[PDB]
Amino acid sequence: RFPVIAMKVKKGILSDYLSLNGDVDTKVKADIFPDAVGKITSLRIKLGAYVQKGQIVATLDLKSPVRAPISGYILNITKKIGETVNPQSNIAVVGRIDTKQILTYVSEKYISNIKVGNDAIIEVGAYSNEKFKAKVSEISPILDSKSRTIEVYLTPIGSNLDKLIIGMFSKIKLITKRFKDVIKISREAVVEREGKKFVFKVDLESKSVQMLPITVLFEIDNIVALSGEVEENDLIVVEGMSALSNGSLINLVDTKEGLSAESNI
Repeated sequence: RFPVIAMKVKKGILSDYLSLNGDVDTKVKADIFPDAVGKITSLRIKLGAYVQKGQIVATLDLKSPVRAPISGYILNITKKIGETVNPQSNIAVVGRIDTKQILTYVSEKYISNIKVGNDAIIEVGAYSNEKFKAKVSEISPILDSKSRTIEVYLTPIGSNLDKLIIGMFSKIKLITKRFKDVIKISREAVVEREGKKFVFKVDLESKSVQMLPITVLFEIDNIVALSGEVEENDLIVVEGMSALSNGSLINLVDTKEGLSAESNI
């Protein structure tokens, strides 16, 4: 009797994705330029300060005033008290925190299957408090020829968006396909014999296994989504499978829970 561990298998969702990089940006924002030439006497702003359209944010040389062109928060200050500046010199950036946007550049071969409304995950770190849901908002019409990329825009949704701060780098996982209501199982359950693929199903009464042919629909992160003669709640060997054949007698050392029915991502 060969020792095996079996999974009580569940139907669920396995999802494919495209791995991108992007930046948290905002739709509504503006550069702050002076209205005359001269030197900076005072800066009446710090990062994070809220300012109103018209408000005086700095002072130049008489004293001349630099005003905010829109209402919002100060995102960056690119200028030092003491520096000389002119009407095309960027002193600081103002933007709204309620029009957040993720910008990314997708290579052309991937564009035709991306659609407004597609789901994405936005990641700034490894833990779930550092990940955020998003939807594709806009595909630019522009193809940049040198980079062979098209800009795609995502809008974050859901909770705790305070932690998606403007300016941040993010990894993006854009969902491209969902295989739904499929048996999911650890990949090592699948065994390749004579150019085909099988799993071993345990019969509890006879303490044996039956070798069932399967088709692997998709796999990622060591997880197979499969079709074939396998049903919810079948016991399928996930350790010891290499030593088995059809009808092999076994010893069920243990039974693991089925992989979650919810999406890998």
